Amino acid sequence: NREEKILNREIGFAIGMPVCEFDMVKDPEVQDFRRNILNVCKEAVDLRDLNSPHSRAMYVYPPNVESSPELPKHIYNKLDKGQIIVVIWVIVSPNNDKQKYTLKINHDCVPEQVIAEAIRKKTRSQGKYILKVCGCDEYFLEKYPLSQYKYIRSCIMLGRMPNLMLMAKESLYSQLPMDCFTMPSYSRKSLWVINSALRIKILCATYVNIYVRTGIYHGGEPLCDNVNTQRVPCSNPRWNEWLNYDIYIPDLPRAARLCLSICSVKEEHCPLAWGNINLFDYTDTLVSGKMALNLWPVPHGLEDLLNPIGVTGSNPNKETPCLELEFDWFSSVVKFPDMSVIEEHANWSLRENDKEQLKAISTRDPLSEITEQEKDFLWSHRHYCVTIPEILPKLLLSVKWNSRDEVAQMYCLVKDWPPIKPEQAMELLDCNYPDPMVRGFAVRCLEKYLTDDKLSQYLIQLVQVLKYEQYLDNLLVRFLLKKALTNQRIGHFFFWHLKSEMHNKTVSQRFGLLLESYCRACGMYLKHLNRQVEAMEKLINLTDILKQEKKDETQKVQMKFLVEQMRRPDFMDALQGFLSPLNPAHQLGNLRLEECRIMSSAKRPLWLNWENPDIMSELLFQNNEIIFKNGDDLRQDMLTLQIIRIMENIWQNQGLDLRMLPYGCLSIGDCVGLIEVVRNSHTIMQIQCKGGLKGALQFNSHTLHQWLKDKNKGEIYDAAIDLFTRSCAGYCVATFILGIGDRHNSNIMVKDDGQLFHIDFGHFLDPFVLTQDFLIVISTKTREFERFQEMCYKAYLAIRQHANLFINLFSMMLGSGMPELQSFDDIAYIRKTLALDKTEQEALEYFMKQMND
Ligand SMILES: */C=C\C(=O)N1CCC(COCC(=O)N2CCN(c3nc(-c4cnc(N)nc4C(F)F)nc(N4CCOC[C@@H]4C)n3)CC2)CC1
Repeated sequence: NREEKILNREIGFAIGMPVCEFDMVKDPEVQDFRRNILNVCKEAVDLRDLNSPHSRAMYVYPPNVESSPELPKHIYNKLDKGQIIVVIWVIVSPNNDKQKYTLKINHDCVPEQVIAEAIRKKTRSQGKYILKVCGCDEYFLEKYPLSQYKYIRSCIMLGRMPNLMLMAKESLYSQLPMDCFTMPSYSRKSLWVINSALRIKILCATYVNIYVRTGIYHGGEPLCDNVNTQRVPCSNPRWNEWLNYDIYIPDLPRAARLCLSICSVKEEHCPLAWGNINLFDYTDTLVSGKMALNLWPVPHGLEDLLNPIGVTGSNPNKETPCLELEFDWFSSVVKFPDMSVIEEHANWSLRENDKEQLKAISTRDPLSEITEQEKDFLWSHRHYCVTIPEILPKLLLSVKWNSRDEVAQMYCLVKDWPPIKPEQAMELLDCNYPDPMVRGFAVRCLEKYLTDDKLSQYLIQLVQVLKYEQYLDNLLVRFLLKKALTNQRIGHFFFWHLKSEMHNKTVSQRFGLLLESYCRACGMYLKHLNRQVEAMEKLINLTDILKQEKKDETQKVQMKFLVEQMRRPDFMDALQGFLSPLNPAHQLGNLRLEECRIMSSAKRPLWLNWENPDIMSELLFQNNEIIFKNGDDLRQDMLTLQIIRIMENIWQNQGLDLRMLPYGCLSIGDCVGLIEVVRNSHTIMQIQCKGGLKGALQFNSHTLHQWLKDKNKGEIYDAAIDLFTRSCAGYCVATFILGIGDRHNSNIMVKDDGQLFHIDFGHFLDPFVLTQDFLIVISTKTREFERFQEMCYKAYLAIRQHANLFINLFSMMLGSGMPELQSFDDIAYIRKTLALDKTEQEALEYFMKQMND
């Protein structure tokens, strides 16, 4: 059992905690999860080794492609009569002489056709090759049309010219390890005949330093009124009381939970410690007998005396308030009925104006409240609503989940409900819908209609909604794990989104078990991941030192210390030669210390610089730069940049070229993160200072246009201006809709070619002062500003048509501890700025008026 021991050491390093901690967990659900998830592991491995080397090579090097092969009109127009010019590179002699061959080929050609044409053009002086992107580990291994590869479409939009390298397939396959996933060593009754009322005994409490407030909930809604116990003095926290609720035992839905908290009185009621318990365990058994639940500290800004959206389970730290409980015990062990009994009990238990009304209801947004009249209206028309599937969320919200009969009937309706878009299926995965059948339906919709591109695009939200799962073992987690173990690009960010939260002890168990399974089945990539981990490790340590020991020293003294520590051999091995967690296709070779530096003030961010060891680094970027910041929460930045990329995608696929810049930003831990470095970019303040009339002068705004004209002389000029306008327009709309924090001359940046973008998104959801610089680069009363206002109006409209998607994305992110996103009241800001309750012309006038100010 030696290979097993080495693998366990490596998984422990990668996860942070040792694997033997899991073994000591005497929880049946934990060991059952650990064993049962290996089925998904094995499915994924078998799919990897399914087709000899190619299957593995595409697991490790998946195609980075757009979901649709179709080209937007403006993207196709940029082609030369529908064709693209491409440079294919070949390394010939052992001296690595690079020889280039330029081709003009149809944009929809397959990599095989490109290789054929390249060899034809080369010999004018079989299928044993593959195409690599020059300068990074990205391959074109699949028979997609060239233009559908994200890199190629990017080259077509940016006017750059694609530079690919031809590579013998055997050279790549020889670099693929013979992955051996080894099986771990830890693998080898009534049915609500109880026609009664649910009652629970609160026994006593320990580690208390008042009354107990309890309730029965289904997600966020309460199935009956809350029940306060007898106010007892905190000296003797002993109640031994029986609480009876207005709920019949068989009326409890599958996902019924008990939410309790301990409260104090001054008059002034204050929560002290909260807790939540699954009324049914993972085996469908209705809990009975005694139960000790260790409670959790209250989160900041808690409205009520109960935390029902909080995670379920006993606090791992057992030296906390421990509440003792007793659940009724009946004839035998009680279990939730089988779907067959459900169908039996369901089978046992219309005007055109009304149809148009149902359609209009379905059209509304998620946050739009539905009236009780509308709820009963949707319910009385629950069979017609199967013709308009998207209305399913709202319909679900109209169910009385405290009634066995209605729950069974909705179950039947779901067993045959038509599939809906993934965008709309995700909404059914947030905290509003805990019912396992609805969640299964949403996961099935994702599994059938979600390409890996879109899966990557929404991976952060999917990982988040994981936390809303009632049990370790569920369909959503199995789906994500299988996609992660069959596509390494997805598995990279899967692993990192999970690890970045391992510090959160409310999700440590779930995410730790998940990471254990993943790392066990992920293959050789584990080693690579481990390297990344260690690197971050070192960085954190270093930065920690800088923020305490050498906290109050001068820039040059801190710089001397950083160059000293950075030069320690244990440190240099750790931070040289590994993959960029921001993008694993990017190798990071040796550190260029002469180029690393501490970034102005802040939490003392590190600006690091690596050589790019790619054989042809020069044709992409010879130096990669990243900002490691050990100070502030980056989750707000991640969500903002994801939304910006989604908005740019909408505008492109709709026909308005507003080039945004959603640069990379990855949260890797508790307030530790990485940020991409956009080359050839400067803040507006840097522009005004470099252009400062001189030493002892003001810094007027009129100089930005001069700086751009100096950096873009000749025919370039107009181009640059255009770029600047469009990007600017885009970001304006973006920042107005999301309500981003205070902008200023150092929050905004421009590149040497005119592109403008924003950075550091502190707070969102709680008016863009177009400088004279912006308006004069665009030129007040000019055709340029007319086109500018038209762009902005069109972009506002375009983003208003997808309001549901952004509202759902935020709703799903609510689960995260993100401060700027604690309640639906913060999200409502988007419903406000996009004028959802108003009409289209009304919202257009609203935006025009907001933009006049
Ligand atoms: C005229 C003399 C004078 O007074 N000077 C002081 C002002 C100049 C420097 O002013 C600020 C500045 O240039 N930089 C600080 C900001 N920085 C930056 N930050 C970030 C970023 C994003 N998010 C978060 N959470 N933190 C941070 C970071 F500040 F730590 N990102 C970037 N990136 C974004 C991607 O593209 C590149 C860019 C570097 N940059 C830039 C430097 C000097 C003269």
